[PDB]
Amino acid sequence: KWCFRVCYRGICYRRCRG
Repeated sequence: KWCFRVCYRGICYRRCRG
């Protein structure tokens, strides 16, 4: 349910984990 910004080596995408 929690959606957060995920930055993977400069590549950021917003993912909802639950």
